[PDB]
Amino acid sequence: KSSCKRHPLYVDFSDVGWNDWIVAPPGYHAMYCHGECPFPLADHLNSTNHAIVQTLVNSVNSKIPKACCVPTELSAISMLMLDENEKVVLKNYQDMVVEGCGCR
Amino acid sequence: KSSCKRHPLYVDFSDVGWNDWIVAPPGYHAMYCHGECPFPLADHLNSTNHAIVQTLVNSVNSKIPKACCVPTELSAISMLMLDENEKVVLKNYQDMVVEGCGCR
Amino acid sequence: WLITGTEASCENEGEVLHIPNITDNPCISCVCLNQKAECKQEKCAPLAEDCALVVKQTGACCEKCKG
Amino acid sequence: WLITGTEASCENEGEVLHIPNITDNPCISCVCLNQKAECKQEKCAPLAEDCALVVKQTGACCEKCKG
Repeated sequence: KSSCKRHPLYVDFSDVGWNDWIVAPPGYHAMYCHGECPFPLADHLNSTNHAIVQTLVNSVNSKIPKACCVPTELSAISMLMLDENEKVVLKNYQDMVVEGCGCR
Repeated sequence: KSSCKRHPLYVDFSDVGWNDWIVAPPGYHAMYCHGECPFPLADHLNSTNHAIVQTLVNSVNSKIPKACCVPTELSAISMLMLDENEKVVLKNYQDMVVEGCGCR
Repeated sequence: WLITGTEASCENEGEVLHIPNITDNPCISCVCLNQKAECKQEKCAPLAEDCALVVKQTGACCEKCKG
Repeated sequence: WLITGTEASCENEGEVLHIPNITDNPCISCVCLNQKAECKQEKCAPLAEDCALVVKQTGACCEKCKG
C-alpha cells in the first residue's frame, strides 16, 4: 500500500539501554524509512539499477523480494561517551540520522 | 530465520521483456541480498550505525521494522543497447551486480 | 562496541568550545586542547538534608536550596 | 530508459575492442572511433529454402547448409 518514504522517529537512549555510556545527548531524531518499492516503478523514487532489475524480476518470480526501502542519505551527530575507564570523550557518529530514503 | 547474506540470481533479459532493446548480453548473474538483520546483533554482519540503532528500537517497539538486508557493494557492467533510431550503442550501467550485502 | 565513532577534532587551542546539542546542558563544558575536545561533567555538592525546595540559577548546573 | 547507462569510451583510434560478454559473440564486433566503441552486428545471408542441415565453422558467425 503506502510507498517508500522517510518517517518520524525519536530515539531515547535511556529507553535503549545506553544512558550508562552516553552522557549526552539524552536522545535524538533518527527518523526511519518505510514503504513499498512498487511495480509499476514510481518515477519519484530513488532506485539503483539493480533495484529496478530486481523489481522486474519480482513481478514475475515472487520468491524474489521487492527492493527494500532503506536510508539513502544519512547525516552524523556528536555524542559524549564514557571510554574503557570513565574518561568522557567526544566523538562524531556517522550515518545516524536518516536524511532521505530510497529503494535498494 | 536465515540471516542477511547474498544469494545467486541469473537474470534473463528476454524474460523481463528487455531483449528488444538490449542485444548483448542475453542476461547476467545479478545476485540479490536476502535474510534477517537479527537481534541480538550478529557480529559477522555489516550494519550502518543507524541500522544498529533501528535494530535496538525494533527489539522494543515492534512497529518500527528491523533494518533491511540490501546490497551494499555493487559493480557495473557493459551492455550493447539500441537507441530510438536502432543505432547500436555500448554503455556502462552502474550498480548492476551485487558484490556484497549488509543491514541498512 | 555497538555503535562506531571517531573522536572529534577542533582548531583553536585552549579556548571554550560550544557543541550544539552537547555543550548546552549547563553541566557539560568543553575546551579545545591538543587539537581535540576535552569535556567535563561538573559534579554538585550534596545539600542540606532537610531542604524542601531547590532551584538552579539560569545557566547554573548545580541546584541550591531556595528553602 | 528504465535502467540508466552512459556511453563507453576507448583510447586508441581504430583499435579492435575485446569486451567481455559482448564481443565473445562471433557475430558482434567493436572498434574504437571518436573515443567511442562502435559495434556492429553482422547479418547472415538467408540460406537455401530446401536445406535440411546447417553448420557453423568453429567460431564462425553464420550457419551454412551442410545438406
